Amino acid sequence: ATHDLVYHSKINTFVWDVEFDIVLSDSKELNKCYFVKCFNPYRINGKCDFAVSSIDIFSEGKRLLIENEFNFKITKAVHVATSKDVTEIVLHLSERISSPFPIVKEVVYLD
Amino acid sequence: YDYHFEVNGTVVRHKNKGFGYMERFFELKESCDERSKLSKKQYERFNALFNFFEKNGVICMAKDAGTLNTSIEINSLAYHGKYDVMKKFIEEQSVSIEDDYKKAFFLACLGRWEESYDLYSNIILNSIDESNGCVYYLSQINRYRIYQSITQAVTQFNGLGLLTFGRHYKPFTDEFLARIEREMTNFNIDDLFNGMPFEFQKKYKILEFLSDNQFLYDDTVKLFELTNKVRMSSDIVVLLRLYDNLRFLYENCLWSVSFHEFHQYIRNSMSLLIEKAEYERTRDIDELGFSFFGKKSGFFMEYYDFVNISRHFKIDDIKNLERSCSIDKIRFGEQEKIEEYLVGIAEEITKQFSANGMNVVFYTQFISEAKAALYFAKYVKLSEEGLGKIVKALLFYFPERDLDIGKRYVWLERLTKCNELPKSIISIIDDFLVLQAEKHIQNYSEVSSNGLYSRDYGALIKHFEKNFISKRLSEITLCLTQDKQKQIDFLFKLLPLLSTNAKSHLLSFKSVENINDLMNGIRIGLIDEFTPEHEELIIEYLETRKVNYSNDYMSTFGIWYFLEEINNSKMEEFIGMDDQYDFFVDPENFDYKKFIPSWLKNYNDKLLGKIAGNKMKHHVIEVLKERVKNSNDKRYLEILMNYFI
Amino acid sequence: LDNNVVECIKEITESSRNGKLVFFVGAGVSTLSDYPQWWRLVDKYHEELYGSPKKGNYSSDEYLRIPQIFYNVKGEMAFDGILKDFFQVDKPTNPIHDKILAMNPAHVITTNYDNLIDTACRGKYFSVISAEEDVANATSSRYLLKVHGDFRKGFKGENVVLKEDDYLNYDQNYPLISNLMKTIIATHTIVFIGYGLGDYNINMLLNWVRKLQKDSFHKPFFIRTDPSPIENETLIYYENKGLRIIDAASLIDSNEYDYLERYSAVMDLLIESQENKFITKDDEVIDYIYGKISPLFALQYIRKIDLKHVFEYDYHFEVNGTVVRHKNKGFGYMERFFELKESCDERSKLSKKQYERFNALFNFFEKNGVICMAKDAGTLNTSIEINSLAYHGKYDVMKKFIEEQSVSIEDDYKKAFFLACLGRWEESYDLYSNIILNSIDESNGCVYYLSQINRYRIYQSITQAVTQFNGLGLLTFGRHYKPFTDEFLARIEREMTNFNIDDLFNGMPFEFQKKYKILEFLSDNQFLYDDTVKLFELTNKVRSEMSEGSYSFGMSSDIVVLLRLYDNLRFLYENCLWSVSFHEFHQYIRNSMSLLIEKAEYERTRDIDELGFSFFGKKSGFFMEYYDFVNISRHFKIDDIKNLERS
Repeated sequence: ATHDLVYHSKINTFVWDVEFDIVLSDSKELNKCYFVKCFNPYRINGKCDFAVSSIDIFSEGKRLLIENEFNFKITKAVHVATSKDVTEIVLHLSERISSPFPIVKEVVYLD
Repeated sequence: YDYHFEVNGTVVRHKNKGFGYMERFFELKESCDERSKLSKKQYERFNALFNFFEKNGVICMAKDAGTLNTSIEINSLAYHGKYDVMKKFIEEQSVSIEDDYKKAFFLACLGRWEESYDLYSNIILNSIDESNGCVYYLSQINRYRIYQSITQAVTQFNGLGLLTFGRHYKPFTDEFLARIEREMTNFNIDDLFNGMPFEFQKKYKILEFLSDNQFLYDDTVKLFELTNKVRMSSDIVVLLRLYDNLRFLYENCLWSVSFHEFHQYIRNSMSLLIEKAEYERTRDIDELGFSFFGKKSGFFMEYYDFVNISRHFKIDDIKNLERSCSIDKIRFGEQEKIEEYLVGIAEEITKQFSANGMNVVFYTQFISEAKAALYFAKYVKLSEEGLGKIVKALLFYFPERDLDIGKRYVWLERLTKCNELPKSIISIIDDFLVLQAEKHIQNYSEVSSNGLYSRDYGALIKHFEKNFISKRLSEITLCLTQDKQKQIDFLFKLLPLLSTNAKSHLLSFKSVENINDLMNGIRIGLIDEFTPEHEELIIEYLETRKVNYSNDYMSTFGIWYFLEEINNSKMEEFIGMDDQYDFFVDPENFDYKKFIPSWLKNYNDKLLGKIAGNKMKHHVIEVLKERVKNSNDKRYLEILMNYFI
Repeated sequence: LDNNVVECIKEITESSRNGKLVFFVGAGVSTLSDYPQWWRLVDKYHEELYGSPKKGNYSSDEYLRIPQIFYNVKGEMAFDGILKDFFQVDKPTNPIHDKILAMNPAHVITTNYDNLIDTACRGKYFSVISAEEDVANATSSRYLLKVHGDFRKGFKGENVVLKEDDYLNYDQNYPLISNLMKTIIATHTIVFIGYGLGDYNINMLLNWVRKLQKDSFHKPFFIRTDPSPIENETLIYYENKGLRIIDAASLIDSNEYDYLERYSAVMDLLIESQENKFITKDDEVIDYIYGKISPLFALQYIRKIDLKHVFEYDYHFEVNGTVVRHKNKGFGYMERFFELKESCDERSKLSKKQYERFNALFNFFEKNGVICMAKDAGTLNTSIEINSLAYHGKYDVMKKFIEEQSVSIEDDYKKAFFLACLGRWEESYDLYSNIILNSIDESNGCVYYLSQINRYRIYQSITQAVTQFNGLGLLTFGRHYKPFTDEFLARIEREMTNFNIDDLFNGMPFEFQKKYKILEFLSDNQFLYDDTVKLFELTNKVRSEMSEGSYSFGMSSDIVVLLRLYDNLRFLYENCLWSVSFHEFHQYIRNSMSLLIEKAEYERTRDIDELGFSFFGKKSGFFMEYYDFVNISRHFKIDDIKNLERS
């Protein structure tokens, strides 16, 4: 299950094809969603300078509108290949890295 | 093997142990009195031989070489992709069997594989006698190849297709498939050459390789000469051999030009050529001088190179070629012909989408070429009319299933690097934005892959024109009400484009109350101005966290303060909880032992430049130096070289 | 089905695959297209001659006597006119014609005087022979031999054998056609179709066959399609005469007037059986695999990627040692073989000879590294080892082996290879010529082929040497004179004027071209193709990672390059082939080693593996062993090593 794990050092992230059963803060529960990170250093911007990577959240295949992103309840990790539980590996990899989102599903390089 | 015919048009003697007939032929060609010592029959035969040799570009012997410069010229409508011309030519009644052969090849190139198979069968039936066996043999080969391609299309269209392409989309009927399977139940192509009359085998020996599974191993193996690092050249030899292969395969109307092996060979050849050219340029710069060589790579790129790269390359291969073989220093050649080719591509795309006569078999072949050509057209300077037509075709009539909104924006931004935005292109983009706004009126939402949406088009418009106002969008938002929320959100994403009165009328439909409202509004909408009351709201949030003393909120306000978007002394009262906030607020007193270099991987160009301009500089330089020395990381080295040096 | 029917079908399929199948077509096939039959013309002649017919009195002799009487009495023009009236009609082809042509027959011999078999012959080129002057003027080597005078030249009675007089003087009138038909029957495999067991032509053929010896000729097959099932005594009597009968009535039930699908059942069974490998038990699996593998026992090592050519694209043999099903539709013979290998309890279900054959196959597959199937593969660990003295460069041992007296032909082969490796090209060429001379008596012939190829390569090396020597300008050495005395050079040139390497493989016996199919690539650059392409692709992938700063955490892609490199090196250096001295091979090895070293250096200095993941797994390791040092030494130049050191 770890053979397909990839480390992308240009944005300090991990590519792993897993599903997150995250629980949004204040009792909101989400089913098997995931994340997608895009790396763009030439985007035209205004006052939102503090960004080179844009992170989108995909739930049930549809983009989730962000209102207050404070989910810190982890997730029952499910490897969609053959339905493995990899939650402990995920929680370890997350504490090991100071990045906001340590695990994504696909990274797009717009350089 | 009595002679060697070199690719530049020269002939040398290799194994001829008898009379040098070819030298005597050249001597007859050069002279005129010596030409006249022959009979009438021999004279006309010599004239025909002279015409053939001049047509095939055999110039002279090696000793008498003079002013040897070679230029390729392919005379096939299928190569240049003039689809309408071949469509018209198919309709006209044929005169001979060669016209039928050409019509069959054109039909195959246009995706009408059933008609092409039927025409090949008809040609096979008619032509069996008696000296035109070449046509019969080539027709057999092409018929087998089309059968193979139909089987493979069926294979990757029953599965990995259907709704995943849009509909079950049975390319051909089941009666045709059954007949095809029955007619080729045990066909073997390996014995096809050996069954021909012995005079055909003796004469047309050179066609035997057409009956083999692989026929390009010699050139692929020879491609190793372009990887030598030891200081005509191999570049010219390889390029001329490639042109020769392409011309032979396209002028004789052979269907092997559409298989994976040929595409792979073309890709390998072109990529290796460009790699060798770039490496030679780098070596010359290293030894000779910084600019004595001129820094201009010697690989001149012409119309045919652009056509080959467009046709035979995927997007990922072009991306690799760009990454490893920097192209901006490679200058393109003939630009008018390239512009005409791109305009033809755009017109064909427009015709295919508008007429709704989508040919599912032809679509798969054509769309990859269209995408590659539009991706590679960044380095070509285009006139106003061609650019307008290309932009219109790309934005409006390009199918959504292959180019979502983000990829379309990427293509458009690429097209504007070497050409910039004139008024007409801005008008076209404004029309596209208006159409999208009308489309948003619902159970509708945009889908993108790279994370770029309609806001970026307006951002680019404002980047190229600071004083642009969309009158149609202003009229759209003036009639807007509070019922349709998504339209208000979409117009918010395009806030700066609207007029002042439209802006004031639009503000009535959304206001900010809490810190969530502030962060969300600045995040997606535009609240660039930081009013004191919004600042007070942030101060309330910070006080709440202070007394209460986990995702990211505080570092955002710290960076905003460091960028002087917020000006107040209360920020110094919130030092201690989040180290990044302290670093961005109080740099002089910050304990750099807590600094982690990974923070430098999340800042854009402007923030990094502003950090480089603040003196904090030396500690960051030390951290980056240590990081580069320990682990050879390319991002850290790039940042340090670009901004801190 | 009956055992004898299965055996006949197997023999017919094998002969068709070898291209030695000839179809003898009768008149029932033409009748299936409702073509007019001869008895109707006999009735017309009787009506025109006597006035009224009689159905009861029509014997075999009468069918030939009546037209002769009509021709003698009425004349010649009436005969031709009646033939034109009755035979000028045109009829569509039969599905049986297409089924016959779908079997790929070398020759088609028919006693029909029609054009249906010609018209149905789709896109196939056959030289039609229907007269005497057409035998010498044949254009191709495939004959459509119409024995009894087709109507191509006209509708006269002189161009066809119909009456009794023509039958009587057939041998005198048509010697060439009869001799050609007899030769074709004696050489190829003959399958009769559309003939009654009591037909005149079959009786004449059997009468001719009875004169031959008892070993020389094969037994022709006979497809019999009549409503009644064949009797035992008749079948035995006709099988004693030289025919092997395949009855159609016993293959499918039908009513008495059924003819189209009576033919169709047998024909469709024959067509379908071509792809069907008749295997049901483990013994058949072992026998088939041994038959397809045993010729390769002469060669010491076989590279895995070429095995897909041995098994006609039935299985993907990957470099790591696994096997994958690709295009197999049969009873998964390799899977059953692996199951037999893993469990010793079923090894007792085979006979003694098949058990020994399985043991030999197991040893052969163990030597070449083929381990097991794809999914069952676990922790496969693979080592490298080359057992050639030339690779290690132990020159003194090779010299001692040269001095030592040889006892077989393989020792001579190895001595020739070592002599070539030592620079003694003259002696190596002479010894190769001696090997070709003494290889007349053999059992496989691979040594002869490889020796000829090696001799040609040594010729090229000598010529290019001479060229560079004289061209360079005597700077190295005193006069730069090779041991190539102009007499020797001259002799070599004379002996190698007409040698064509392209037609070397085509001139080999059929058994060689069917068993040693993989060796065909050794005469050109094709054997380096399947690797080179792959290498290029992998390069364009690996560097694509190195630009993005992406660190994989599993099995790298360089393993494929390393394994293919070692397979090629072992195959070339263990079979003693001179192709190891080429420039292309050196460039290939150089590129592979450069890519491996660059990837190893990139992976050496990671960023976050230690900080984190390293608690779970850390497999990053590239150890430079003795073989890597030898390859880098041999196949690299100084400039390439300098570039590698700079990078």
